[PDB]
Parts: sequence; structure tokens; C-alpha cells
Amino acid sequence: LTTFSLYTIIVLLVITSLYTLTNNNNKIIGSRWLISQEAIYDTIMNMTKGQIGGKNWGLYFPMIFTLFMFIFIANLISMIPYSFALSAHLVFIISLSIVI
Amino acid sequence: DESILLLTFLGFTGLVAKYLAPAYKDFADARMKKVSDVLNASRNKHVEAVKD
Amino acid sequence: FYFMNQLTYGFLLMITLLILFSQFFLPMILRLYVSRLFISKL
Amino acid sequence: VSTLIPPKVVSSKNIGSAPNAKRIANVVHFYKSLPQGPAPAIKANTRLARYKAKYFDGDNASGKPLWHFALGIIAFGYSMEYYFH
Amino acid sequence: LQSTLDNIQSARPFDELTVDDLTKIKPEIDAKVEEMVKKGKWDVPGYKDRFGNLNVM
Amino acid sequence: MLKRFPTPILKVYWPFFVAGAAVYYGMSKAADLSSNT
Repeated sequence: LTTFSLYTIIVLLVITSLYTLTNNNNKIIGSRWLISQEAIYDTIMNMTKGQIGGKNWGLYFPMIFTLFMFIFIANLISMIPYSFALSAHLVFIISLSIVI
Repeated sequence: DESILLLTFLGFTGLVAKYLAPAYKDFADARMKKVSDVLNASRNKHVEAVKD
Repeated sequence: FYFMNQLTYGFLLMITLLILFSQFFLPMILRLYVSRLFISKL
Repeated sequence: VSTLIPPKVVSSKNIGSAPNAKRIANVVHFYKSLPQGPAPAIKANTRLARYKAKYFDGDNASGKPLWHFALGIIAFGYSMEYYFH
Repeated sequence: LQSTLDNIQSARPFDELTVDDLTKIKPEIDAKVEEMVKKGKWDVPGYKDRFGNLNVM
Repeated sequence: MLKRFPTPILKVYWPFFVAGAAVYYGMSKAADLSSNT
């Protein structure tokens, strides 16, 4: 077992812990934990609507969403002092850039 | 050696609970009241349209 | 050392979050968009 | 030339106008709406659901459980200190 | 329409209604959501005017 | 839980998956050529 893959499992547990416990029984009103995700979705939406500006602009809008959130969450866990570096494995992040 | 960064973390989160939490509280309350007021007002408006 | 380890589990969780956020977490808020818009437009 | 007759042509008029479409929208919108906050399901438990109902509703909505989650990492990684260094 | 007015009188859960109850009262909601995903018009036009984007930028 | 939607990830996101497999094959070449350092 590796602590790094365990950290990725902790990341996916936080991903469960951002929307399921957020959404009180599918309510219209948009509670406080959902307001932040609303702001994130809007600041990525209005960003890439003007960035690539295509007629087919939204077709990579989930991708430009999900490539952000990994770096958004993995730099919220290494912020703990008693932690190991998550995204400071430069082989991994540079290989991600190579893939993209 | 590593608990001193933990002490900076605890003091910083205390400053967060002092400063950032009421601001995001007020932002969420303002947007909550705004969306609820608009969503109630549109319903009351077309209830009055039904009455018309 | 753990180049295969980090790279392979990173590939798995990248494609996992791709399909996961795509099928789940963007349209679960787009439902809120279309719902609030359809109530406000009546 | 005779007594012309538009007082009673309402029966087949009532489709095309704009309040007709709004009316057939909102008579459908009103019946399935729950009356007075009914069926809200205020009690639920799935071994993690009382945590949500006590902490993660719009009433409390405070980030202090993340604090506890941060404390959980202080429970985790520091103990991983005890497992590593 | 008098019954419609009485229905609007005592059946307004404007703080506790479910969007799944909106999909249940209107499957047109689900159809427009799924088509809006599948075509890729991820813009929600005519939303930002009365329902602001409340984002950072 | 969450309403699963068939959102296009196979008929849209093919070449990044192809690039991920090719980078796995390049890591096969690298970890069979430069992992003995």
C-alpha cells in the first residue's frame, strides 16, 4: 500500500463530502455549502464561455471543470502541517500536462 | 519541530473564525434572502396575474 | 521508484473524476439552474 | 346587413392568447406542490446522516466540522507521524 | 380558476420545495436538462438577469 | 442519491484517454530504460 494512493482515496471521499452531505434533500433554495459550488461553477462557466468562445464551447467545459478541482482539492489537504505533499510530485503533474 | 506550524495553523484558523466566517455568513444570508425574495415575488406576481 | 504507482493510480482517478463529475456533479446543479429559471419564467 | 355576432365566440378563442399558456402552465404547477412543508423527512439516519442533519443543513451551515475534519487529519497524519517518524 | 387561486393559497412551499418534485411535476425539466447537457449549450440563457451569477469574477 | 445522466465522455473525450494510454506506454519505456538509476 502507498500513502499517495490513500491520499487520492481521501480526495474522492472529500468529493463525496462536497455534494451529498451538502444537498439537503434536493432543495431549490441553495444552502450555504452549495453557494460555494455555485460560485465555482459560475466562475468557470463565465470564464470558459469567454475564453475559448466557441459555438462548441461547453463541450470541454466539464473537462476544464474537472482538471481544476483536482488541483483545488489536493492543495487543501497538504495545507495541514502534519501531512505529506500531494501535488508536489513533479513527475505526476508534469506527466498530467504531457497528457493534456 | 512540526507542531509549531500546527500552532500557526491554529492561530490562523482562530483569525479565520474571527474574520472570514461572519463575512461569508453575511454573503450567504444576503444571497439566500435575495433568491428567496425573488422566488416568492415571481410566484405572487403570477398569482395576481391569475386573479387578473 | 513509484513512477508506475503514482502514474497508474493517478490515471485511474483522473478518468474516474472525469466520468464522475461529468455524469453527476455539473448537471445536478444545472437542474437547479433550469428549475429556478422555469419557476421564474413560469 | 344583419345582427352580427361577436359576443359569444369565446369558446374557441381561449387557446391562442398569452394568458392561456400561462394559465395551462400554472394550473399544472399548483396541484402537485406540497401544502405546508409536508413530507420534509426531518428524521433520517444512515450511520452518517445525523452528522449531516445536525451540521450540514442550511440552519447551522457552519464549517466547524471541517475543523473536526481538519482535527481528523490531526487525528490521522500526526498518528501517521507515530507510524513514520 | 377560483379553485386555482385556492390551490395557490395554501400550497406554496417556497422555502422547502424539492427539485425532484419539480422533475416529477414537470418531466420537461428533465428533458431540457438532458438535452442541454447533450448538445453542450452549457450557458443557461436568461438566468443571469434575475438570478445573478454570484461568483468571484 | 444523484441522478445519473449519460453525459458524453466516450464520444467526446477520446483523445485525452488515448494520450493517457500512450503516456502509460511511454512510462513503460522509461521505467524499463531509466528506472535503474
